[PDB]
Amino acid sequence: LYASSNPAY
Amino acid sequence: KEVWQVILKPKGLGQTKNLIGIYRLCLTSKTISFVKLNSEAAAVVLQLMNIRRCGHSENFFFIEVGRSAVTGPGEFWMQVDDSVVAQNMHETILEAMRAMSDAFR
Repeated sequence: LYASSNPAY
Repeated sequence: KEVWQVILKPKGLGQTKNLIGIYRLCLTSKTISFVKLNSEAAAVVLQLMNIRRCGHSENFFFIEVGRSAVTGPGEFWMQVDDSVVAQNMHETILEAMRAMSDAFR
């Protein structure tokens, strides 16, 4: 799995 | 404005909200809309700001959504044709999220 956190959350 | 055709899986909010099958996922600079094929109404319109995480694994793309989303918290899993399409979705949506946070500065 490749996951990114949302900087605009 | 990107549009992808995806299969929404039972996994997560798909089963819970009966959002399963072929959808078009439409991206603006602020929202993602899920429209069932042949429907004239968006089943759900998500704000990018209420998405916690996104990512992919081979030909699967996921969105995890937070507590203020229109759906409430949970995950969407969608199958596409291959990992080239899934990576594209990841990179494009990530790009829009970064554009959103940088627009403030």
